[PDB]
Parts: sequence; structure tokens; C-alpha cells
Amino acid sequence: LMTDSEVKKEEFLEYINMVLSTGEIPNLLAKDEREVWLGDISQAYCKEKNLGNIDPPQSELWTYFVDR
Amino acid sequence: FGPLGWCVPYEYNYSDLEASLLYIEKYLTNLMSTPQPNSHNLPISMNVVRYMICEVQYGGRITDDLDR
Amino acid sequence: SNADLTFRLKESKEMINTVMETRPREEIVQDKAKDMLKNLPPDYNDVEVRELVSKLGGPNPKTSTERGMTVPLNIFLYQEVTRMQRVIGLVRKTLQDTILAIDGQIIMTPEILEAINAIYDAKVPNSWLYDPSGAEISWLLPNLGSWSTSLSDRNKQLNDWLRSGQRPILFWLTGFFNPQGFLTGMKQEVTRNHKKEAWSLDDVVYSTTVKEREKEPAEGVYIKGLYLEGCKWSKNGLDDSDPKKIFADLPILHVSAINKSNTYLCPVYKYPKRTDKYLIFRVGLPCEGSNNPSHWKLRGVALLCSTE
Amino acid sequence: KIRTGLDEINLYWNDMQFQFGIWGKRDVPCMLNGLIVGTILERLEEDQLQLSTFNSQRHVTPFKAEVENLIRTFSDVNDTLDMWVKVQKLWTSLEPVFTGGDIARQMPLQAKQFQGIDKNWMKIMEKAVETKKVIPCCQNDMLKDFLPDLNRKLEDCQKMLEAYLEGKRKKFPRFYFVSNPTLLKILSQGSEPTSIQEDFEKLFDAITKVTFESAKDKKNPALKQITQIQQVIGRNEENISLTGYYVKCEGNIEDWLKKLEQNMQQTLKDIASAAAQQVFQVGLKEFVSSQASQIALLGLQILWTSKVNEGLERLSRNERNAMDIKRNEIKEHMNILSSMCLEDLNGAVERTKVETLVTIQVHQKDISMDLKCKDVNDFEWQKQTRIAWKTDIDECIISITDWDSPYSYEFLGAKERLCITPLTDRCYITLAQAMSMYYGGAPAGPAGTGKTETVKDLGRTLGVFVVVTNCSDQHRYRDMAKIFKGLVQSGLWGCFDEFNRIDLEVLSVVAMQVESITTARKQHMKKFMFPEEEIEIELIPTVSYFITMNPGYAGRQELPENLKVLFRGVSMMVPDREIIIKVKLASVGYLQIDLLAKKFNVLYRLCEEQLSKQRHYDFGLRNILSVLRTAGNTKRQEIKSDEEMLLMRSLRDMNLSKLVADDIPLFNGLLADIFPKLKEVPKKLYPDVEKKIPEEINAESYLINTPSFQLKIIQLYETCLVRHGFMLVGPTGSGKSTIMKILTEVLTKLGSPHKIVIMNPKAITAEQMYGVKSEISDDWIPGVFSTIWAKSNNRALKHTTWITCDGPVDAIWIENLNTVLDDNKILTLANGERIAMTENCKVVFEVENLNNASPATVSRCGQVYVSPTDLGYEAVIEGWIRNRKASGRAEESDKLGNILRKYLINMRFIELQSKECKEPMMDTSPVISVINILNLLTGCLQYFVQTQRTLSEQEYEKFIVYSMAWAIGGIYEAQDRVRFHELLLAKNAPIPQKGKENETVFDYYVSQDYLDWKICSPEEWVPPQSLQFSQLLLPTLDSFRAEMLLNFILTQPKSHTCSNSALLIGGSGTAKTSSVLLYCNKFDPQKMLFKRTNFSSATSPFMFQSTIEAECDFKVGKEFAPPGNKMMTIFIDDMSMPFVNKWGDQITLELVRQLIETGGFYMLDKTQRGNQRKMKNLQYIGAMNHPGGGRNDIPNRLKRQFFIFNMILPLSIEGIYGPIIKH
Amino acid sequence: KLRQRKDLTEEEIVDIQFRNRGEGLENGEFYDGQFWRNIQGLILPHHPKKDEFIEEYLKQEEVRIN
Ligand SMILES: Nc1ncnc2c1ncn2[C@@H]1O[C@H](COP(=O)(O)OP(=O)(O)OP(=O)(O)O)[C@@H](O)[C@H]1O
Ligand SMILES: Nc1ncnc2c1ncn2[C@@H]1O[C@H](COP(=O)(O)OP(=O)(O)O)[C@@H](O)[C@H]1O
Ligand SMILES: Nc1ncnc2c1ncn2[C@@H]1O[C@H](COP(=O)(O)OP(=O)(O)O)[C@@H](O)[C@H]1O
Repeated sequence: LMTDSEVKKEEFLEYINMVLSTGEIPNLLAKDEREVWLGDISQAYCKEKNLGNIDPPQSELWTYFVDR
Repeated sequence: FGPLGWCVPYEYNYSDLEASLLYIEKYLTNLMSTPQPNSHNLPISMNVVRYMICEVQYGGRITDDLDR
Repeated sequence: SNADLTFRLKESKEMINTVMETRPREEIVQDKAKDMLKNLPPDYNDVEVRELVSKLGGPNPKTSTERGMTVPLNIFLYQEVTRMQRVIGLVRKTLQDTILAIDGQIIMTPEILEAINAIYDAKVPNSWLYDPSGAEISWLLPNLGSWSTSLSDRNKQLNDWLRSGQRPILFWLTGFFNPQGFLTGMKQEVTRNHKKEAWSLDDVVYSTTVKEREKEPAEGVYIKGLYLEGCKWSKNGLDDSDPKKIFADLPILHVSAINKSNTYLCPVYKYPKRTDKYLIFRVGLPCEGSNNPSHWKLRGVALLCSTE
Repeated sequence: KIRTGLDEINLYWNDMQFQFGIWGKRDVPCMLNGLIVGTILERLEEDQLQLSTFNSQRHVTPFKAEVENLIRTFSDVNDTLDMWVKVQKLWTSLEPVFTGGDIARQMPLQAKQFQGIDKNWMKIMEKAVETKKVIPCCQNDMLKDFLPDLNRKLEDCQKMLEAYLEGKRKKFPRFYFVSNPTLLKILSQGSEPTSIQEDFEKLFDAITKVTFESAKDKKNPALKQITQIQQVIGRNEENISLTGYYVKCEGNIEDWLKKLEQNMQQTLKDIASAAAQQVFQVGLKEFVSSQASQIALLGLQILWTSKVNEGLERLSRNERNAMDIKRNEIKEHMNILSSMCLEDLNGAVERTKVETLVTIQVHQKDISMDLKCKDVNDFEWQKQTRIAWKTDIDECIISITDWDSPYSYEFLGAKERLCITPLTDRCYITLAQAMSMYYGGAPAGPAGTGKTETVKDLGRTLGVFVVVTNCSDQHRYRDMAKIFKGLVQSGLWGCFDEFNRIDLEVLSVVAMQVESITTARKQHMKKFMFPEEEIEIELIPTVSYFITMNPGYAGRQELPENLKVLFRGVSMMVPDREIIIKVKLASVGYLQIDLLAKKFNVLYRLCEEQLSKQRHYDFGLRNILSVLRTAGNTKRQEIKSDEEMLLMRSLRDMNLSKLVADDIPLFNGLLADIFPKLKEVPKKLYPDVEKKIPEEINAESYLINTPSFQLKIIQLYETCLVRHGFMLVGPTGSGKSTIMKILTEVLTKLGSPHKIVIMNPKAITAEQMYGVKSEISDDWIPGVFSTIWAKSNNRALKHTTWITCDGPVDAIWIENLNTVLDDNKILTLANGERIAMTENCKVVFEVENLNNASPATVSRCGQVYVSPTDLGYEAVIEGWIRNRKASGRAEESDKLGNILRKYLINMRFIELQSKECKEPMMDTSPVISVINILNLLTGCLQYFVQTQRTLSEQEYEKFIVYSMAWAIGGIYEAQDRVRFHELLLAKNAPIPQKGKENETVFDYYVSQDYLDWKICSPEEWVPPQSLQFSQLLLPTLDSFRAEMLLNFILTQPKSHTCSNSALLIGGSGTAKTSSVLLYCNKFDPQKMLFKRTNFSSATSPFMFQSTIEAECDFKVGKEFAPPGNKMMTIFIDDMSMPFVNKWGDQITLELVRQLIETGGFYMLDKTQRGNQRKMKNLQYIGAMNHPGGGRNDIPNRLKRQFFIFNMILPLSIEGIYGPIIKH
Repeated sequence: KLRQRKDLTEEEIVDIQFRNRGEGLENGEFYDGQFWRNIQGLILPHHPKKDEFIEEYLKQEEVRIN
């Protein structure tokens, strides 16, 4: 719920702009944290994508995360 | 008047004045320091003072040629 | 005395305006500009112009056959046409893209908005006078009253100096972007055509005789359009109360090899702003009578070129 | 061969030299450094060059297991060593600090912290001693953690020690003109001779070497004492000065420095006191040959004034010829000096001395000819710089109109003082008056009229030492206070060049400081109080202030009215130009002086006015003096030919380089009008280089020699030979970088090596370029460009470094290099650090063209202009042809081209505006199109290169038609495309004619399997998911043709002129990310990855730096990145949107351009500066939005690299959404 | 003498004969000291009417051989 009160300079608009476009903040989530948070999610992946309930991969978890 | 009188504006003030006064008082004091008697109050050759008040004291501000 | 006059006017002109402040666009103006842009002349394509300048040229038809590069005035013709076209293209393009934002479509520019505001007011936009460093072209006050008028006159004379290709009499010095090149080209012409070698370039010096006559080739040029300030041509006298800026008669030039204080020396300023820049050349004006030259020097005479 | 190349290098590199230099054994442990490490570093560099050279070649199967490990170790050991040695320097500064008892007591805490670091450091040293070999020593892992934390703590220790540094600076003046850490190094001598022998330059004016004689005192170790002083210029040429009074080293550094200064002053005084008798006793030649330069000039002046005086009184007694006899004596002296000492002489210093005398004597006799003054009191005699060496009170005294002051006795040796025009007399009188009233002159005018040099010369003649600095916007008042304190304490003169370009409030407080000192000096008070500085401080009278401000540019403020009071103005608008020339020609020793002077003046004037107006032209005094200092040698050569010939040759051949194509005829037609006697002369041609150039031009594969290259490269050689630095102005794709590279090669071939560094100034912030004071922790950071400077200008090297800036020329960053590019050739910082230039180094700019340059930077450096027609696109095509006859040389070069030559030369210019084509959305120069079509055609034929199959002529003609259909057709709309198509029908090789049912040539493609023109889009529906994303995208025609074009370029393996980079153009909402993402899904993430990014207006270079660093996550240059070994792609939606600066040059894309062109960039992690990360593998793709009008455009220099083509709307949208409705 | 073999000019002979730079500049060409230029700074591969100079030197050389 950003409004005119929630802008004090341009820069906020830049960060939100890229949030609309990509959603990956450079090294906000990758400060040695992306892997612990992603590891807290693969249990859902075991049924969600359902790779025959066998296995998964590593980068594809980030792909599913940006998707979510 | 404007450009008829001076090509651009110049900021003459008193600093140049008492500079010139300090010069010419030195000149007269050290002229008459050797004068044991004044024919009619002085024996000055006032052409150097012309050159000084022309080109040195007031010459600082002047950026044009014609103004010289 | 007449100096007084101008001062008071500008003084009065601001004073009321001060108190005048204390009291409690995108319309047919762009259509007026739209009608304007179909009145300035067309471009001159260089593929045609290089041809035309190469086809015909000489100082004197008897002296030489037609030729291009070699004669200074032809290369000057090419340089002047080049800069003129450089300005013409810019004006046509920006008028277009100023009107092609509303009637046309494009994401609005700040420069174009400034251009709109300038078009409504008297002052032309900065886009046609200056650049980040400096690109002074023809800075005059009005939008079209004199600015485009001056540019039109320049292009008219330049075209007739080209399309016919014949050298006319009574050159207009104000039109040329670089007057000094005109004069030095005249020098080179005299050295080559005459006394060639008997006369060296560094030996030649300069002088002028004022054609004291109303009603009227040899070496030198005929200049039209200079303006004096504060006396007559010859038998110089005190100016009357009105008519501060007076015409200048035909000051035909003269050049001579060197050596082969009653005289007074005047400057020649392009614009009436009067700086070190715009000093094209200096002219000796012997017409003294009883008043010694220093009288005139303090009186600040000059032979300016434009009148604004 | 290659196995030998690895074997013997391994045999040597395992068995390396291990010789190290120990500081001393003065405790249990020993601390050491490698004084051979230059050999280590350099031989390492070409080692890794050799190893990469091998690995890149095809036939290097086995070495990968071995070589990588080897390179890895080498790479790794380097940075460890570097960190270590840097820490050593820190420790090597701080040891003598904590040896003293009082300072260690007064701050116990960090003294014990230093006890702790001493323990840890000794442990590291003993581990290294145990190892005996530096490579296992570096291999230790524990070390690496300690080293940077130790570094940070030692920075903290220095931040403790500033409080003592201020007092130590107080105890001796000159240290105010020295920065902090170099002051620490100066104070940690640890030796009499060695430590300070490399620092005499930046602590006195002109001294560089001093002998050290050990006097063996009884039971004390022999003390080294100074006995003579030396000024070295060049290599062997020098000036020596004995001393009778000696100077002895001691225990306190301030003491022997002070004694050095004093005893210098005293012996200079006494030698002069003698020399003033010898001048009139011995006679002219003997004392001029015997004495040094400074004393000789003093002697000449004093002789002339005394004799002229004597003549004037003798006139006063009665009408006498004796005044005329004295004038005649001077005239006689002229011939004897001029005849012999000028033409023949040994050595540079001795040479400079003579003409320094000659110029003075010329002016001397010129004055004495017209000197119609009746007596001493006359003004005409009381207008020049007279001198009197008073005997009754033994002292010099120099005199002006009224002012007087004593000579300040500073040894300068031979300096190239300058001519005396009347304008210099106006300055001399003005400055003498202002100093008599206790002010500071502040001359003003346009650029290059002799302001700074006039100030410096009035300093030199009065015997004082001047200290030029260079203010800039990154200054702070503390450093100005430091300077002014040094000035008042010492007795020296300051000349704050470019004083105006400085912050406003800093000027506000400087007003106070200078007013305080003015009032202090006015009273004649020995001791005074300085603002902001609590301790009381003394004064010496003979000080002065000068600012050479520059009225009116971009980035120039005004002086608030508090500060205009102090300084008196001196208007220097138009320098004289004739008298200086004529007296310089006299100084060299010419005979046709007066005519030639007029020739110079008139020629340069006419050239200035009536020639075409271009921004980069310059004809000021810098150019003229360059010509003069050139012209000395030519007369010094044996030829007695007529001078005017030599001079025409010199002028013409100097000024040719800058001129654009058109102005050359006008220039030499103008030459003919002034020297009609002379017809022509050949250009003096240097045989070695001209024979050498074709050799390496043939050595390369893809290089065609043409005469224009000979001309331009030789001109570059000459301007290199004369001037400091230079610029290569010229449009894109014109061969500038190649010219520089080949020149460096030829110079290196005949010995005398040459190295080149590159930089991009507007892809880093100027604050980082020159470094600032940190805005958080109150502590300095190093600057990149200054780090390269310090690393480069060390003596005792063999390179000849050429620092290349490469970008635009914006005034703000460049203009604070005026001092380095001026005759001062000294760099000055806001740190307070001053670094002296050497002849080892040159500065070059590979800039396109100036549009934001004042003449103060145009006239400082020489220049060379490349033109578009010097290297036509055709020559580039022939170079590619030379490559095709390298390996695929069966017949292909001939066959391919037999269409290409006529099919390209006589066609390309009939598309620009023959037919209308009036919407080329991307305005370009057509060389880019040629590079494009060549890069496309190589990918077209790559398949049949792969299978080693050679085809007929007709198929090749079809291929060329296909290639160049796009890549000149990629920038047009359907209407222009059909007109294009009709052209190709009229006058070109066959296009599809089988059906052509209202379908353009673009619609079809040539098939590899057979000579056919077909096209289709394969059927494919969706997966079962129903999310709109799961209905991602469908197989369109537009997408398929886009993949078709893209894939060709993207398969090509990094050929020259191929960056492997692409770029689309299409309206906002014309299937950009659609087609790109369709491509991107088809990647194989097992050996091919991908990355996304977007652009907005306020995205800065630091942001792009961050995202690319996070993308790679490794420095793949130093044998790293297993996970980035797969190939990656960087995709950007819109390169236009970044904010164009006001000038017109946007500052974000430049980082990208240095990334594409060269790969890598400079780091900014507050730890090390001069070094760059390297990208050994990457890929690049972009997308535009129909530039023009409201939409921005990219820098034109960057357009040369990306494949560009349109992305039209589909016109088939009934057939895109059909399937989803079917399902 | 012979136009086929004896007339065959060596690069030294060619360079000296060009270095004579006698005439032929009816259009107007600049110094032959380094390079000829047609109009505006445009290098010319050769002196414009070189052939007449070749013929003149061949005539003189035939007289010398006589
Ligand atoms: N002797 C040569 N023969 C054939 N091709 C050449 C030769 N010299 C240069 N080239 C080609 O010219 C191009 C050189 O462009 P260069 O990189 O020099 O441009 P530049 O002048 O440095 O300007 P920018 O740095 O902006 O590109 C390359 O494509 C190169 O292959
Ligand atoms: N009277 C002179 N005699 C000799 N050289 C001069 C004279 N005037 C100017 N110069 C030359 O001009 C250059 C100095 O210009 P400078 O004063 O640095 O320009 P700026 O004042 O714009 O910094 C030097 O090469 C210097 O020798
Ligand atoms: N092949 C396709 N199949 C289905 N939808 C498509 C296809 N191509 C384009 N579109 C739709 O058209 C739109 C075009 O938007 P896009 O090209 O991303 O904007 P821009 O051109 O500014 O990048 C997309 O949002 C997409 O939904």
C-alpha cells in the first residue's frame, strides 16, 4: 500500500520498479541466507512439483521461489 | 550610462585610493627629504605619477584594451 | 547630452514594472508557428552546392577563368553556406518536433516545453543561440520581428551570391558569420593579383578611405550597412537631440605595402554590447577641424554594425 | 615443444631464487623483504601468459590436469605475498615510534596492542624461517585471517599517532608540504644514507644527491656527514656544489635537516661574496665558465648596473663618452659570448646555463641602447630590476622602483628562466608594489598567457623557492590551514593554481585565515596567533600569497567580498608574441632574426582567424614554445643551409597532425603566400621505423597495410617524441586502438620496451578516481588513478608506461590535472600529497572528440586526428579475407569474394538514400553494418566449415544475399523493406522466385541442406496447467525467425570484431521479453545458464558493478569458478533509460562498454585499488525502444558491438490466441 | 635498348624519377615531399601524368645507349 506519503526520494521508486519486474533484490536474500530459507521450503516441493516423490534440484528451488 | 561609458562594470573602491595616496606620500617625503629649500613649495617632475595611477593602482580591474 | 536620454528610458521602463507586480498556452499560437515553418526557405544540399561553387568563381573575370578552391571568396562562400544550413536544419526540425507532440505524438520533452514557452513570448528559445560552451548565431530580440528577418536576409544575399554566382557590389558585412576572414581574404587577393613576387603577405598593411559621396572593380570592397554613433560622416559635428544612431557611408578599403598624429582611430563592434570580442578591425578617421582627437576619444565614438 | 615449454619452466620455477634483504638482527628475530620481487612479479606475468597461450591452442590435451594447479598456486601466492608485504610496510613505519620511552608511556593502551602484534608478527616470521621456502610459507591458511585484521588495527594505531605528528611537523617547517604516511616513512630512517636518499626531491627545491663521508669518532661508530650536494637532470648530466662548512648526521632527524638548510645558505652567501669580486677582476669568460649558473647570472646583473651607474654619473659631471664606452663594452661582450659558447658545448646542464645568460644579455643591450636617462634618479633608470651587493654591510639587496628585499640564497642550479616582455615589467612593478603594501597578487586572464610561470620567475629571480599546488572541489580548509602555516613558518611563496574551482564555504573560512595573517604581518610583530589553532606560532617576513584564478567557465564560483579585499589585480589578457620569438631565436643563435619573427607571428595569426572553426584546434603559446624547443636541435645539426628552409619545414611538419581533411589545402596554400622564395622540401623520414612497420603488419593475420596508416602512425611517433601527452581524436571504428598497439610493438622491437594501461573515467566516480577522505570513519582512502601513478613513476624500472584514459572529456574530472600536463609536471592532491613526474611515463587519451573542453585543456597536450577515410571498410574486408586464406584456404577466399568485392563496393551506398529509405530508426555510420554482415556470414558458413565441405559459387552468392538482406534490412519498416526488395530484384543476385506470392525476401531463409527458400513455425500447444504463465508462450513466426538470426551470431566463438553480443529494437509492447524468454527456456542449465536484469533512470554504475559481481561470484581470471565454468548470459531489457547527464554523455553504459570491449573492471572494496577482476567467459543481449524523440539513445561508441535489428508488430494476432481458445 | 626489359624501372629508378616532380599539376596539386593530394587532403596513389616522364626518360636513355 505505497502512496505519496511512502515516497521521500526517487530511489524507493527504483527498488519497487525492479520488484515489479524481477523480484530478486541483489544480495538482500543471498547474504548467505537463500539456501537456509530454500531448505526450509523443499518439503512442500516434494509434493507440489511432485518429481515422483523422489528428488529435486537446487537452482530450480529458487525458480519455484521467485514463482511463489 | 552603460556600454558607452564602460564595456562591462568594474568595482573600483577606496582600496586603490589609499594605495595611490601611500605611494605618492612616499614619493614626496623622499623627494623633499633631500630638499633643503623649496623654490615654490616643490620641485616635482610629475610624469611618473601619471604612469602609476594609470597602469598599476587602477589597472587591476581592467579586462578590456580600449579602457586602458 | 543625448546619453541622458537612453538612461532615463530604461530607468523608467523598469520602475513602473516593479509596482506593476504588486497588483492582485497550447492553443492557436502553435498553429501560428505551424504556418511560420512553411515560410522559411529550403535547405541547400551539399551535392548541389559543391557543384555550383566549383562551377563559377574569380576575383575579376578578365584576370582569371572560373575556379573553386583557389580564390578565397569562393571558399568563404562554401564555409558560410555550410554554417547557414547547419542552423536551417535545426530550426526546421525543432519547429516540427515542437508541433508534432500535441498534433503529432511523442513523449513530451522538457526542451520542447521550453521552446513552446519561448515561442509564446518575445524571446527565441535558447536552442537557437547558445550551446553548453557557446554557439552564438544571430541573437536578436524578437521571435520573428528581427531574428528570422535577419536570417532570411542573410540567406537571400547568400543565395544571390551563389545561384547567379556573380559578385555583387555593396556587400553587407553584418550577414557574414566571420567578418575577419572576409578582410584577410581581401588581403590575400590583393597580394596575389597585384604586385606578384613584388609584395609579400607580411609586408602589406591596411587602410581605409571613406567614400564621401551619396551617388556613385578596383582593389578593395564596398561595405553597406555600418552605423556611426554621435556625429556626421565628414565635417563631424554634434548630434541633434534625436537620431542617436546614424548611417555610415561607403567606407571603401585600401591595402598597401609597408612604408611604400592628427589622425583618430575608431573600433568596429559587431553587436552593440561592446567587448574585446566582436572587434573586427580598426579604422583611421581623419576629420578634425578644431577639436583634437582626445575630445572624440572621451566622447566614445564608434562604428558599430547592428542597431539594438 | 610444448611439453618442453612446461618442463623447463617447472624446473626453473620449483628451483627459484630465495635471496632476501633483512632489516636487521637487533632483537631475537629477523625481519626481511625481497628486493628482487620485481623479477618475481614480471616473470610470473609472462609465465601465466605462456600457460594461457598454450591452453588456448587446440593441441594441448594433457596439460590441463597439471597446468591449472600450477597456475592456481602462482596466482594465489601473489596476492598473499602482496598483503603480507603491505602489512610489513605498516609495521616498518611504526617500530621507531614505540622505541621512545615517553610516547610509549603516554599512550599505554595501543603500545601494549603493538606488543601483541609484535608477538604475533614474530611468530609469523619464525614460521617462515622454519619453512625456508616462501611457497609453503604462503600456503599456510592461518596466516590469511590475521593479515587484514592486523592491517586495520595498524590503521587505528596511526589514527592514534596523528596527535604527535602535528607537533613533529611543528618542529620543522617543510614537513607541512608532505602527507602523513610518507612522513612516517621519512621519520623511520633506520639508516643514515639509504632511507632518505630517495626523498630529497620533495623536501627541498632542486637537490637530489648528497655524498656521505664516514668520520670515525673514537669508540663511536663512524658518523656519516654531508660534504657536497648534487642536482641531477637526465641521466649523467648534473651540477655539483662543494661545501667548506660541513653537516653531520646525529640522533635527531630535525637537527641534521636544519643544519643542512643553514649550512647551504651560509656557503651560498660566502661563495657569492667572493664571486662578486671575481666578476670584475678576472674578466667575462673566466668567471662565467668557473661559477655556477645562479651566481653567474647575479654577476652579470651586478656588473651591468654598476658600470651603467658609473657612466651616468660621469655624464652628470660633464658631457662624456664614458657612458657610451660602457655601453660599447656590453656590446663587445655580446659577440664573445655569442660566437663560441652557443654553437659548441658539452652537456645539457652546461647548455641550459649559456642561453640563460644569452637571453638576459640580449634584453640588456636592447635597454642600454635606448636608455636616455640623465642620472640615477630618472624614472627610466628606476624601472628595471636592479641589484646591489652591499659591501659595508655584507649582503645582497635587489631593487625595484622603490621596493627592496634581500636575496634568499636557495640553490636551484640551471633553470630555464624566460624572456622579459614589457607586460612582464608591468607584472613586476605591480607585484613589487603589492608586496610593499603587504598583500598578495592575484593575476587573471584567459588560458596560457604566462601567469603561473611569471609568478614562478619572480620567485626564481629573488632567490626564493615557490610551491605550486592545485586546488579542486574535493578540498577542505584543514589542508589549506596546514599549507598557510608552513608558508608563514618557513619564508616560502605559494601559488595556488586554479584557486577558484573550490567550494564556496571553504573560501569563506579561508578569508578569515588570510586576513589574520595579513594583520599579523602588518604590525611587524614577531609572534602572532592563528585561528582555530591554539598554540602560538612565529613568522618570517619574506612570504607571499598568489592565486592564478581563471574567470568564467563551467564549474566556477565567485570570491565572496570578504576575500576580494586582500588581493590586487593584474590583468593579463594578450601576451606579446613577437619579442619573445625573436629573443628566443637569438638565444639559439640564429642570424635572420627580425624577418623570421614577423613570419611566425603573421602565419599563426592568419591560421587562427581565417581557417575553419574546430573545437580541438589550438595555436596559442604552448604550441609556439613547443616549436621553439624543437627548433634548437635542427640548427645544432651540422647543416649550414638557409634558416628559412629549416623553419618552413619545422612549422609545417609540426602543425599537420591536428588538421581535418578540408583545412590542409588552405593551410599549405597559406604557407605559399609567406615563403614564395622556397618551393618545396621533403619531410625528414626516419628509416628504421618505416622499414620496421610492415614486418609486424605482416606478422599478424588480419592486418592490411595502407599508406594512410604509415602517415598517421609516424605523426603519432613525432608528437610522442616532443610533448608530454597527447590525444587521438577521431570517430568510431577508425582504428585508434590498433594504431597505439602497433606503435608500442615497433618501439618494443628495437629494445626500449613499452607497456600500456587502460582506464575509463566516467564509469567510476571522480571521488573514487582520485580518492577522498572517508565520510564515516574520518580517515583517508586511496585513489585509483593516483595509485596507478605512484606504481608507474618509480625509477629503476625498464618499462615506459602510457596511462590511457578512454571515454568522454568532461571538464570536472580532467581539469584538475593541469599541473601534471603543464610544465610543472607534478601531481597534487587534497590529501596533501605531491608526486613528481618522471620521463618513464606518458599520458594518452583515446577520446572520440571534445565538446566540453575549455582551451585550458585543449592547449596543454598535443593531438592527432584520425579520419573516417584513413581505413575504409573495404580494407577491413580484405583483412577478414586474409584470415579466410589462413586455414580454410582451399579456394574459399577467392570464391566468396568474387561476388563480395563488386557486390559490396558498388551497392551499399545505393541503399542509404538512392531509394527513399528515410526511416533508418538507428542512424549510424555504415562501417558498423559491414562489421555486422561479416560477423553474420561467418556464422552462416560455420556449418560447412565444421564438416570440411567446399561448395560451388552459386550457393555462396545465395548465402551472401541472405546474410546482408538482414543486417542492412534490420533497421527498416515494411514499406522501406519492399522498396529495398525491389532494388534487390532490379540489380542483384536471385532471391526466392519459386512462389513469391506477395511475400518479401525477408520472409524466407536459405537452408543448409539445399539451396531453397522456405519457412514455417512448428506446432506446439501447451502443458495441461491452466495458469496464464503456464500458458507461457506459443511458437510464432516472429519468434522462430528471431531465434534463427540470434543463434548464428551466438554460436560464433569470439572472433575478432565479434563480441558475441546481440540487441533487438521494438516498440514498447512488441514481443521483446516474449521472444527472448522463448529462447532462454531452450537453454540447457547443465552447461548453459542465464540471468535477468532491468534498467531505470537512477541505476548507477555501482549498481551494475554489484549485480555482475554477484552474478559471477568469483574472479574467473585467477583460475577460479568451477560453477561459472558453464556459459552464462546477461540479459537487459532497455539500455536507453539511464539518466543522460546534462552535457549529453550518460555515465552508466560506460561500465557496460568496458565490460564488453575488454571484460573486467576496477575494484572498490576499500582494501586495494589498482587491479581489475577479469571475465574470461560471458555473453550479452539487449533490447531497445525505437529511439528518437522522447526516447533516449545509447552512446555511439557502443553501437559498434551489438547486433541491431528491428522487432516489428506481428500482424497475425488472430492466429496467436486460437489454440488457447481451442483447449 | 628495349621497352620490354631495359626500360623496366627498378623501385629506386621509379622513386627518383617521381622525386623529380617536374610538372603536370594543371588541376593544382600540393607538395610531392611526402604525398600528393587531389583536392582536400586525399592521398593519390601516383603522380597524375607520370607516363610522359617515363617516355622522356626512355628517350634520354636511348640517346645514352647510342
Ligand atoms: N590493418 C588493418 N587491417 C584490417 N583491419 C583493421 C586494421 N586495423 C584495424 N582494423 C579493424 O578496424 C577495427 C578497429 O577499430 P578500433 O577498435 O580501433 O576503433 P577505435 O578507433 O579504437 O574506436 P573505438 O575504441 O570507439 O572502437 C577492427 O574491426 C579491426 O579489425
Ligand atoms: N613572456 C614569456 N616568456 C616565455 N614563455 C612564456 C611567456 N609567457 C608565457 N610563456 C609560456 O606559456 C606557458 C605558461 O602558460 P601558463 O602561465 O601556465 O598559462 P596559465 O596562466 O593559463 O596557467 C609556458 O610554456 C611559458 O613558457
Ligand atoms: N507467442 C505468444 N504467445 C502468447 N502471448 C504472447 C506471445 N507473444 C506475446 N504475447 C503477449 O503479448 C505481450 C507483449 O508484451 P512484451 O513483449 O513483454 O512487452 P515489451 O514488448 O515491452 O517487452 C506479452 O505480455 C504476452 O502476454
